[PDB]
Amino acid sequence: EFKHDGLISKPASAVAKAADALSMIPYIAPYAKATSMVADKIGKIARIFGY
Amino acid sequence: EFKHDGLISKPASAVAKAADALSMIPYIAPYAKATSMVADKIGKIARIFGY
Amino acid sequence: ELTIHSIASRMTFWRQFDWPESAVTDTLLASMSVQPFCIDTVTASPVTEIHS
Amino acid sequence: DNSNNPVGGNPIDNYGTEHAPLLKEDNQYLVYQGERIVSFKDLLRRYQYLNSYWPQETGSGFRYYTLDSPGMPIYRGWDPNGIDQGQDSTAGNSPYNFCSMTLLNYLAPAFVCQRGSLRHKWVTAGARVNSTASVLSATRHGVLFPLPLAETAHPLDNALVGDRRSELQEMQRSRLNGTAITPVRLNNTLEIELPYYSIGQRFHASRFLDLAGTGDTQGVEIACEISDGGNDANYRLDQFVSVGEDFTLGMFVGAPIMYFYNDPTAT
Amino acid sequence: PSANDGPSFTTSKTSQNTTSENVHFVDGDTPWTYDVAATPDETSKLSGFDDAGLGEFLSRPIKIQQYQWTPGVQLFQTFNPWSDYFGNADVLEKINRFRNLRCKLCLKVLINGNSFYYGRALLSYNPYLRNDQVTVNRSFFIQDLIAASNKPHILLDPCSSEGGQMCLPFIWPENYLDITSTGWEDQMGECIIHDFDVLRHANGGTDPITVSIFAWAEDVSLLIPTTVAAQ
Amino acid sequence: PSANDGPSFTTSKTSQNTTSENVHFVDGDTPWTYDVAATPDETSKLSGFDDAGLGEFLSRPIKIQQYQWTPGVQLFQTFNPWSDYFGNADVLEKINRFRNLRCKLCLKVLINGNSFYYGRALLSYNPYLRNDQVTVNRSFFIQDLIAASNKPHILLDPCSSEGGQMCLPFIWPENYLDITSTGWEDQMGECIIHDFDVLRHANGGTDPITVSIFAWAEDVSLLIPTTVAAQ
Repeated sequence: EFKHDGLISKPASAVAKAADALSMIPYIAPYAKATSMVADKIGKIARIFGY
Repeated sequence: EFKHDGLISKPASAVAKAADALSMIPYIAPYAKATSMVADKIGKIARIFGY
Repeated sequence: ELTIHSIASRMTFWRQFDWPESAVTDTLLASMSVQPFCIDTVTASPVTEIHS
Repeated sequence: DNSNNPVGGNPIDNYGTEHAPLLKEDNQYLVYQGERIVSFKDLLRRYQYLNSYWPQETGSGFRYYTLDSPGMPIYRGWDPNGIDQGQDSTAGNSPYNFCSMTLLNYLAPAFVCQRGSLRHKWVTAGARVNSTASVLSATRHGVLFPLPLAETAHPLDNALVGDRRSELQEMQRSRLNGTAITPVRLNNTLEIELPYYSIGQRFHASRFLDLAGTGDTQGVEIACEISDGGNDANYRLDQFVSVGEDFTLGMFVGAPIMYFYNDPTAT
Repeated sequence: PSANDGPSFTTSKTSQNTTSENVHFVDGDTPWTYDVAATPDETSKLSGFDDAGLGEFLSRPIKIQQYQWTPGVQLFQTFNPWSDYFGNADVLEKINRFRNLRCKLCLKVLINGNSFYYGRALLSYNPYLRNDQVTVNRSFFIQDLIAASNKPHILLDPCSSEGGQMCLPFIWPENYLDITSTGWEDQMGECIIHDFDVLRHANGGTDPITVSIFAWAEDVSLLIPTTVAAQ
Repeated sequence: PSANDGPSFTTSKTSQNTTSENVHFVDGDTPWTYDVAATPDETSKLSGFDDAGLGEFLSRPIKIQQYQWTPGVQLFQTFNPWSDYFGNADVLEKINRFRNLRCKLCLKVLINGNSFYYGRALLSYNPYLRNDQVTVNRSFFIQDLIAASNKPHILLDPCSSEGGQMCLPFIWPENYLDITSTGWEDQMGECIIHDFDVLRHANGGTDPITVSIFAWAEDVSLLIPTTVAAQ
């Protein structure tokens, strides 16, 4: 979400060995925003889908 | 009040699902300022009324 | 009193019409549009007052 | 027996023992690429140069250049309503946009619906005269009437101060809509974002190509002071477009018909 | 389910038997189905407007009659509520491709009056009237108010300016009378307003007053579809 | 209750507020009521005929299109299911004094075929098409089947002679599109039948076969009454 220095705490671009869940579909909750949502509600690696 | 990075901790603009108390009237204590007051004394969502 | 709903919820006189003796069943007395902008104008050739 | 399936699908024995073996290579992007690109919504948030605009082409004297542009970037090719004019195949002339083909312009006519905020940057490169202290300003239009892409100059060098103020009040910068200003001598970059306000609209037509002749409901007016002296003839504005964070596209109904050609000679 | 479809859509094989509101399809084989997986949300339909629907269309009141008493002149009027309600142009588009009706037509009388007007009128209802060689419908006699006061009646006055609502039951020897046939609602009971003397006024006012008659069908059983235009 | 009434009838005083299906009556005083106490029995209404009612009228299928393949000739057809269903004469009497519609128009394709006929056609659906300056609707090109195979589509053949049912969701930027306005259903998605080559036959038979397209609205929300004739 809107947090101070959020790029440091991401895996942010890449391999991140447990980030080989590219074959998983993102689930969007029925009124989910992009910011304070599914990037924390799916998992740690939901930031490679753009969230 | 005068705090460091206060815009991050607001819901600040919008839906904020529990912020559908727009039908509530703001109560102003008998010598209440706007800054260190009713935005913390009414509730979390008293910042959509401008406080 | 700077809430929008505190200003807008005030019941304010808007207009006035009449109901004649010659009115019969199914006679229209007034028709009005359901919207916020209920104003009334007073023209007097240079000026045009808008009472809202 | 799966024999008229609209999506097909009946796997017959192919030439591999191991099914989909490149998903089991976890450390593949530690060797070759350094990164993996999975979604377009991540890649749509890179800014890309759209188009440049020269303020000393509209008025005369010292004036205030204003440009009504859509929030969504205009499209790249031979418009019937283009802002420029190119030499076509019949050795004549036709309207043409000399803008770039962004990823947003590529992806949007393949989807039905479109909703979201859109981000712009205005860069103000070129040359300039030493006697400038102008302010570059972006201000949004209403969501009832989409204005087309247009250019206007407001003169500020009149003898009357009131007839200068009446020109500053013909501008969208003077209105209650959202305004961002900056000084060109100190920052020269706006970095604005147009929100998605609407008259009860859940989305709009993502397959609408005529943005330069109609506009959309996220238009913005960009305003900058200009003088008629030389070395301001090279003063321009560069538009970089990207995509806000509440942006989404609808259902995919297939790629459009595409066309491949280089830019013609501008006439 | 399976076989090369994504999260946005679904390809399936539905049943051989397809029923949708009086049309059956007995298919020779299971067809294919492409669903675009479109579930809308709440705040996309207006809530609270289930009162005036299409199924309960015949329960909507229409003003079948309007009359005016003037001081010095009587009301002697005769109308058929079944032929006034179901002779409307807008209900006849809704009872159009049906055959059986079986309603119960409740009516209502509104009179505005004043404390200075006086006099009284009787509104009576004749129930069946098919092979009815009695219960005359003629000009005004004061002795037609004795036979009409045993029928379902209401008393309407301007002084208290009140009252008036009857239920008008179905009574008919068959159940589910036809809508196609000619004059299918005419011989099912009719109302007559007799006046006892004359409308009067105590200050010599001569303004007319209005007697309005509304009607609507209560428990409709409209159920067999046909291709014939319903009269 | 009391006051001189018998077992056959009832005189009462009902409420001042009378509601019956979008008409309210706020009466100045409690009116009088004459009930004839008519309760019918069972075996006076047909039971089991609640399937084709008036409220679910728009769920009734109508045959919007019919075509015939002949061996040697292709099917390239273009139709608008929303403009074919709601352009009917009989549904336009039922959506007549309403304003808001919001349906979901599910259609069905029936093809009879034979084991000797072969060939295949693609029926595709374009969802919204309001400010759509792409997705051409022109003469037949074989390269228009690549763009049309990503839209909601069904494959129809005569050999197995099967398949065909899509759901066609509402998709529209407003909720509850108007019925009064002109061309209110035209720009809401249309179907095109392309043919891949040509209908063929293996014994040299030249008889045509029929492709029938039915359509009906699924979850109707028809709710605001008005006096304007619905186009």
